[PDB]
Amino acid sequence: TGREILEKLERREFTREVLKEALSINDRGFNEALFKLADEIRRKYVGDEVHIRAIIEFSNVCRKNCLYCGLRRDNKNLKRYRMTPEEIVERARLAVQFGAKTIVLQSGEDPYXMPDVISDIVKEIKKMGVAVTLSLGEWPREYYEKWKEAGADRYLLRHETANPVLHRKLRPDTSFENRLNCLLTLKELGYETGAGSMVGLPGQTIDDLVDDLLFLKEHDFDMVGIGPFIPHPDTPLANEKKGDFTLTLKMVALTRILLPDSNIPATTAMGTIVPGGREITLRCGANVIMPNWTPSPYRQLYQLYPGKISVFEKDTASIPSVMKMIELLGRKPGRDWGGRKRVFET
Ligand SMILES: C[C@H](CCC(=O)NCCC[N+](C)(C)CCCS(=O)(=O)[O-])[C@H]1CC[C@H]2[C@@H]3[C@H](O)C[C@@H]4C[C@H](O)CC[C@]4(C)[C@H]3C[C@H](O)[C@]12C
Ligand SMILES: C[C@H](CCC(=O)NCCC[N+](C)(C)CCCS(=O)(=O)[O-])[C@H]1CC[C@H]2[C@@H]3[C@H](O)C[C@@H]4C[C@H](O)CC[C@]4(C)[C@H]3C[C@H](O)[C@]12C
Ligand SMILES: C[S@@+](CC[C@H](N)C(=O)[O-])C[C@H]1O[C@@H](n2cnc3c(N)ncnc32)[C@H](O)[C@@H]1O
Ligand SMILES: C[C@@]1(C(=O)O)N[C@H](C(=O)O)C[Se]1
Ligand code: SF4
Ligand SMILES: [Cl-]
Repeated sequence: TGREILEKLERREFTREVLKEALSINDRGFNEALFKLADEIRRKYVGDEVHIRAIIEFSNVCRKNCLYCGLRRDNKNLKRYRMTPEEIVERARLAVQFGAKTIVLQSGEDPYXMPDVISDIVKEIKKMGVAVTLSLGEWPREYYEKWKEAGADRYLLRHETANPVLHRKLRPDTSFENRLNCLLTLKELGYETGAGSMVGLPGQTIDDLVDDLLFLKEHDFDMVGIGPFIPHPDTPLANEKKGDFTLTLKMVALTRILLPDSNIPATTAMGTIVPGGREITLRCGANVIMPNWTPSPYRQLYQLYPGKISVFEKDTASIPSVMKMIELLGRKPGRDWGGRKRVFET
């Protein structure tokens, strides 16, 4: 019964069978109660502040060929771009002027920058007195070490799927073992480390989603980014089904229940598949939002998936828009860098 599963989640009996049953029950009453539980856990543990991370997608060049991603190297039907270091630093400064207290630098796996141009950019942004998060993919230990010495605070490296077989099929340049090794290296180097997965990948099962949740709980990640798979027409997965919004929202809710003190974004992908999806997600366990701060004319070229929101407006609209969102949700903007604030428990 749904009531017994909720009771077990409330008492922290996080077994495989409790998680499977939570993800398998489709009853509206149960789902609503689950979302209420996650919302309440979020409020009790991380409060009403919603942390704003301004994202600059500074290059859409990529050396990898992931089957799901519109930036894959085999996609010839995409104009490739690279922002200059000066452009990236000055765009970061504009975000800080607008009130961002974290800058996220995200790109394809673009060799050009690596490692020294990134280090130089990071040092300049750090002078502005904000947190810096990198989301650049898989690189050698030495690059991660350089970037930590340069001052980077956090690294986002979604694990994508914790099924090694599926991982290798979808990401044929690499492996789950490599992805995990990168995540473990990032943790050892002292980064606040983010992981997370897509929901609704072709071939992915409910038991695979359970394994994503257990993986996340095992490693105690500081941040967890979850969204639906969204098929991209210039990829091998073009004709596959999009991930289900409700199922993905349940994964976000369970992540908060499992990791009550973690930082969990309401991802752009959630707002792409359903109008108002980020707002829903902020009320079902999430406590972070990542407004797009990539300048025109580049923003519209960072086409990981189609239909991405925030492209038709002026490039400075997103930070004000999320501040309005936070207010209409009855929430508060973050007052500090929004680093993880651990609550040690039993
Ligand atoms: C806004 C809509 C519809 C509410 C509604 O329209 N209900 C009838 C009127 C009720 N009023 C009290 C305003 C008047 C009553 C007198 S009246 O004479 O109208 O009947 C309600 C219906 C179900 C609600 C969600 C679920 O909980 C799950 C979840 C829990 C989290 O924690 C917060 C997020 C989330 C997604 C919820 C958000 C929101 O809250 C929802 C969509
Ligand atoms: C960038 C320009 C020119 C002046 C400038 O370069 N200003 C640097 C401010 C740096 N900080 C954000 C760190 C100040 C924090 C002050 S605070 O007292 O909020 O802690 C300034 C002038 C007016 C400022 C907007 C308005 O105000 C309204 C609103 C308030 C929100 O809040 C943040 C968003 C928004 C849209 C503001 C953004 C930005 O800022 C604006 C455009
Ligand atoms: C575009 S990559 C950029 C950073 C770095 N290259 C990496 O892969 O970690 C950022 C994330 O986009 C997500 N993503 C890629 N293609 C997607 C798609 N078709 N649907 C939804 N999310 C997608 C993946 O989960 C990936 O971790
Ligand atoms: C920034 C990011 C995240 O969760 O950290 N969200 C992105 C999105 O949903 O478009 C894909 Se990676
Ligand atoms: S998911 Fe990251 S590594 Fe894979 S193709 Fe897209 S940008 Fe490149
Ligand atoms: Cl961050």
